[PDB]
Amino acid sequence: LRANLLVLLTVVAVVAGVALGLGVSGAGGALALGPERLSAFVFPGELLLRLLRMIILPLVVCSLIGGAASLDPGALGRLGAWALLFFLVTTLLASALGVGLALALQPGAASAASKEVLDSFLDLARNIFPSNLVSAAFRSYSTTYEERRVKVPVGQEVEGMNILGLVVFAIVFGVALRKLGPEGELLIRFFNSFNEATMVLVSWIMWYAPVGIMFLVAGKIVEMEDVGLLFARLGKYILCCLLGHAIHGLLVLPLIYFLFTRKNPYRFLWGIVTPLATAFGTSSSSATLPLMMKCVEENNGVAKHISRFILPIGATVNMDGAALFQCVAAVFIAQLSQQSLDFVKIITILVTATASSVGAAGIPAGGVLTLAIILEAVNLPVDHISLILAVDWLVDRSCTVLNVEGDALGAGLLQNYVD
Ligand SMILES: NC(=O)CC[C@H](N)C(=O)O
Ligand code: NA
Ligand code: NA
Ligand code: NA
Repeated sequence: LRANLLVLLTVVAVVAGVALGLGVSGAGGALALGPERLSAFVFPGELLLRLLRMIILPLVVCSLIGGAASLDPGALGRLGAWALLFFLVTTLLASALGVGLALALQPGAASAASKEVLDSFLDLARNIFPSNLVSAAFRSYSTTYEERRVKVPVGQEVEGMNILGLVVFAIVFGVALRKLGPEGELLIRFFNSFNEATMVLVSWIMWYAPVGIMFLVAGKIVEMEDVGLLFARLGKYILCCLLGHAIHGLLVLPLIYFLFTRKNPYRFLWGIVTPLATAFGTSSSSATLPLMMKCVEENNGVAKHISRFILPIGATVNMDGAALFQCVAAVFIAQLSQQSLDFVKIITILVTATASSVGAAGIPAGGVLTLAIILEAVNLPVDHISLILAVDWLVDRSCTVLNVEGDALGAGLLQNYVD
């Protein structure tokens, strides 16, 4: 089977990427290569990110317009409501698991060591309703601060695709096409044909993923040297985050899939091995979304309309890894500052992490910007975030795997709901 060969190549790519990275790091390291050779060494991994990011805009817009126009607005609303409930519950479970493991293992035992909450949510609302569709294709609204000793929040569009705004518009535009009737049928055919043509490009970029993944993980563990020192002071915090992702991604999420759909959940996860490893390599849910939608449609039996609707929405809203990581970091920082957390402080940590996970941009290093929001809500020192940045390169990659895995299993869950 061609799917099995792709999975075998992807598995070898991750193994070879780790082996190549340690070998390069061990033998000469980044210093021996130098900037002239380091840029070329990681370039094949960068090429995969560029190819994946180039097709996000045509895939997200056309799939959601076609997906929303292929269902009755009442049926689409029910499917969306069920998807949001699954996203909220799983994010809550990830948040609860992260706090529970952090309280149990206590990573902050040996204490050997931004944007406001309102402005963050106002930026989310501004990004949900973009002021320009063309600008939203490569820019997002962000809020900065100016001294006028009172901080005045001034806003302007920064580089970075506004996927959430494009997701919202495409769904609304798709509903408008459905309500148009016969006159909007031509546009439904156009976006479906455009979506199908883009999927042909995905199948070609799909075969380059093992080559890109190998050089993407090899370059990361080469440029991030002194790993042993990192695993010596934050080894327990990394364990809490990675074990929480493993427990939620291999025990909790598969069990939820098994309970509703009485099918093997790890057979579903085997079909999406390539996007999961791509998510690990790229550390972005947006770039691996093209491959996830490719595997979910063909490798698994998920319907075309379900996959093309739930996955683009989940790639921006459903982030189980971000919520678990933020909850562990919030408790870890609290333990470092010797702050005791009672039931009320735990509850607001769960709620704030769930809300902040929805606002996370789904981009590399994009989950630590919302970590400060949780800290101020629960009143913990923010200076300890610098520790999180040291190991974020590894934790974020684990988050991305969990961020997209819930989206795929959610598509499988909602597949049986329609059936
Ligand atoms: N830590 C996080 O989950 C941030 C988002 C993550 N990089 C993703 O794209 O899924
Ligand atoms: Na979730
Ligand atoms: Na996601
Ligand atoms: Na998000």
